[PDB]
Amino acid sequence: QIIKSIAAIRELHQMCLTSMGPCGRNKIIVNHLGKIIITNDAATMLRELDIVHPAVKVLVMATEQQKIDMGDGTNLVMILAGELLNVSEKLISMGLSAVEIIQGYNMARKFTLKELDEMVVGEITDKNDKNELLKMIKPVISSKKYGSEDILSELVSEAVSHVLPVAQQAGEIPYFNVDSIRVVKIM
Amino acid sequence: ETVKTMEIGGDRVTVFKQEQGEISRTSTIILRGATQNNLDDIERAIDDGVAAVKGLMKPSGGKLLPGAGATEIELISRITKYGERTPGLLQLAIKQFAVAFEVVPRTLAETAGLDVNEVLPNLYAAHNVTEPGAVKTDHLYKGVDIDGESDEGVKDIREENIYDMLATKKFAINVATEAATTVLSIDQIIMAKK
Amino acid sequence: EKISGDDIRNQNVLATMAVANVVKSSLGPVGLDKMLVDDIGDFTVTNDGATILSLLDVQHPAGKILVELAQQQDREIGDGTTSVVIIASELLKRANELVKNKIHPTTIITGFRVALREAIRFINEVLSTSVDTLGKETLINIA
Amino acid sequence: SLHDSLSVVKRTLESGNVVPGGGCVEAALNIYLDNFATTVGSREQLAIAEFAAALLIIPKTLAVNAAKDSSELVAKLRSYHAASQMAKPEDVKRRSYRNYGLDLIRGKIVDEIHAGVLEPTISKVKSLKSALEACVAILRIDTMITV
Amino acid sequence: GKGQIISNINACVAVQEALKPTLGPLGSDILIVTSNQKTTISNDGATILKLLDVVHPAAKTLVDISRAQDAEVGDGTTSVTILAGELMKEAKPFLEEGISSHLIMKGYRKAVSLAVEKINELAVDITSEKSSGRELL
Amino acid sequence: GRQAQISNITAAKAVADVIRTCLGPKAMLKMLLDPMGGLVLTNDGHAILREIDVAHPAAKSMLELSRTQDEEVGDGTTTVIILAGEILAQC
Amino acid sequence: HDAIMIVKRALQNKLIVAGGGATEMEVSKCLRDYSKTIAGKQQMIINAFAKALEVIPRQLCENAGFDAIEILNKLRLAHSKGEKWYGVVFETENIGDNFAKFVWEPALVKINALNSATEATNLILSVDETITNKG
Repeated sequence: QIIKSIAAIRELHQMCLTSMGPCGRNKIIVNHLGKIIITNDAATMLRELDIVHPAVKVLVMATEQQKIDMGDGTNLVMILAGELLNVSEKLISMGLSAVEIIQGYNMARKFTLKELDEMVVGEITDKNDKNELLKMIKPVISSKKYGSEDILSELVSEAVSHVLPVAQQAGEIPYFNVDSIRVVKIM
Repeated sequence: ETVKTMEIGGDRVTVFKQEQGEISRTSTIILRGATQNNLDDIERAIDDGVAAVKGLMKPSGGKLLPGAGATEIELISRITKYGERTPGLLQLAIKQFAVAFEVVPRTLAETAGLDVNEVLPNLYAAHNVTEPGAVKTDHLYKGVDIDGESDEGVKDIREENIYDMLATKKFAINVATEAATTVLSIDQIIMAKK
Repeated sequence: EKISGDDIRNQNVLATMAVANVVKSSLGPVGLDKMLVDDIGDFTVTNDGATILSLLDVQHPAGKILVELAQQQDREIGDGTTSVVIIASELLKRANELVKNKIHPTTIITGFRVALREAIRFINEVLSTSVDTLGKETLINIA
Repeated sequence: SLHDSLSVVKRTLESGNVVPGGGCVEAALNIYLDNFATTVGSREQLAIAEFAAALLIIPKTLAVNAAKDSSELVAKLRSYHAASQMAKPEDVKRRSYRNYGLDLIRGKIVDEIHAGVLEPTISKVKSLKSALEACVAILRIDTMITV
Repeated sequence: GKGQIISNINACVAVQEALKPTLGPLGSDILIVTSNQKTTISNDGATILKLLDVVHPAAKTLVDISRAQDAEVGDGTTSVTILAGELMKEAKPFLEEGISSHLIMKGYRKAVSLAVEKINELAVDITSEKSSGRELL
Repeated sequence: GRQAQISNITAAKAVADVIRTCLGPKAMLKMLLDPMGGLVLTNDGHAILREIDVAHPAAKSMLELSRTQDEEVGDGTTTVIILAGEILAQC
Repeated sequence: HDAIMIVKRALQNKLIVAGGGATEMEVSKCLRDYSKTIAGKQQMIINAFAKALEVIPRQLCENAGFDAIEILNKLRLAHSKGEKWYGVVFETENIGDNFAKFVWEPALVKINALNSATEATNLILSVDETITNKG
């Protein structure tokens, strides 16, 4: 039964494998209102799709953690969580219980999180300069509509600098807000 | 200060803006294009783009790590080192824990039209070298190149100023482990006809 | 039974394609071998494409033509038994798109016959006597 | 074992007419038939264009068993010979070199003259002549009557 | 997977084969009978595609680009669909050989950059010919 | 196509499926059911393989290669098949 | 009045290219020559794009009664040799110069259609799955 739960997620696993990355591809999903909606972000596509499998909803609720608390990683969480089930099939065939499999990931998670502090070479000074914001914003805008990341970088970096108030040596009070930036489109 | 009417996209619309006084925290990004479907993704890309600004605060907002397959391959060498270091039955789960990270560079090679037999052995030889010294040298920044240009191989991802923020990568690992933990912890399900 | 029109033309191409796809794996020295099982249940293992077509059982009028094509190649030279079948089968594959283009088969045959005799003189400019015997030796890499 | 190694060179040099192998014959004829197809016309240009592109299946099949990408080897092979035929009819050459082959062992594009892979022309002429002779007899049958 | 793209190719060809005779001023016209029983005949491809209202997304994409061609320009509504559909047919055999669809998309983009550059060269613009706004026309 | 490569690995695993427990001095006894009503209880690995009727031709190749090793050495017949059988499973 | 309507559409758009298969054949020919540096998997992709550009003059000759098989073989010979301005006559089938007959077509029609056909093609080729919800 543990294999059938992975096969149900495997049906939607290959869809997210082609999402993340600048060369990724987009899937068409027809909305229930009779309107074609296509997007790269998986958190939006998973809401419009009808999923009757409860095991898949676990990754759907885990995807919302990437969409809400963070601004990136919606396509990454579906690829990582989907692969952990495929590599776990080798231990299930050998007769290993799911306890040591889960316990092995918990011991390996603390080893990985400890090394992430040593993986940082450079640090952003948070200058909020127009040229400095282009470094953080460019990779987030990327992996969608490849080739337009150079023009869209100057549009986002200029709008964020306007929202951020001028202050120094104060990190207690938050400044930026998500809803403070509204985007308009006209054909 | 200023209320005017300008033509945006071919139609006359009344614009609401200011200049200096009465500092406001609300901004608007104007977009134009012929295709209606392409304007939806660009609008949603900005919402995901500005959401990364929230992650620039005190909780590890300045730290960064190289992306595009650079970090995922380098972490494999560190995980396999801890496999033989930790005795017991955990050696089987630690080795499979590093192999599960090979899917990220594999999808980048498949979605780019590159061969699976090409990118994978080139990334291992780039991040694994013999250096006569304790301090690591050469370049650990080698990522997965889009290719389709230049000549052959990959290149430093720092040339294009593309990287993954630590707040995004570190928080994604905890979510990925808890997501697969719930599935592996459920050995039985009971459903009904719907 | 009698079958005419484009229905039998497509079956003749797919039949030769099925026979060709079997021998495409044995082309070249790096190619892969195959096993031929008879009604008794025995088999054999060989990498020679000439002995495969002789022992291969295929019922089809054009399939036996490829058998005679392999027998004629062995009596003349003996090398290229797999290559001569793939070249002849590739022309049958590209003839499908010519049918939908409203191209008459005689023009298809005439166009190949003119290109065959014209390519003979093209080889004359290619082929040449043994050379490069001074300042270097090209015979050392043959063996 | 020396007699088996000598028989390769003896049978090759026995015939005074040899051509470079490894895909040099099929790739060279593909370029010559392109310009010749325009000089004839009269509905025969489409037949020559398909007959010229049909010779590229031999190097493409060898690339499959060589693990190398067939789209990389076959497409570049056509461009190397087509660039060498620019100054060929002018009877003058500077950087133009011919005999660009394919090495299945090393998986790279090298000169077959230096590589030592040669096949006689007698096997080349009889191959293309017998292949078409068997292909015409198949195309001439428009009906199958089985009693 | 890759099998869905093949299904989308036949959807564009089915729309193309209907619009193939409609190319040109002397070309054939399509007679469409709506469920309202009102029968109309139109040469231009826009109105032809507007009455169909195909639910299939790939076939509807060719309708959206056809309406924009007739609006901002007004000419080439039929030719833009035939060119986009015929381009799908050339990429059909490429998927059977193992070629990924990404390099196929990026391969055509490189050809457009070289094609547009040649359009301005093939255009006729006279400067040093000592002409005016009349002698040209 | 790729279907014949799957049958080659499956036929090699089906032959090794019988001798899985036949390796080592602790090897257990097998019961071979004959169509005439007879049974063979011998635990010898290479003695059973000669009486096994197989369909796929690759299974006959494993019987011929094991017969050659049986003449040279008395033991290690099931060792080669299990070792070569697990290579195709991992690959 | 007929002469005024001809020069009226030419004044609105100052970018004009030679029609009648002239421009369509030259674009397909240049992509085949420049493909030598495009060699590799990207060569066969553009080479098929040059052949896909020949569907426009095809249907024009088929709908007018002309034979699309013979007109494409005789046009390429006259286009590659001598002058490249030789097009296809729309009245009587024969080789001719559209620049001599003064029959012109605006370039912005083909430029906007070339980018729209390629952009719409990349959207369809990128869809590996299609889900249609009922409602």
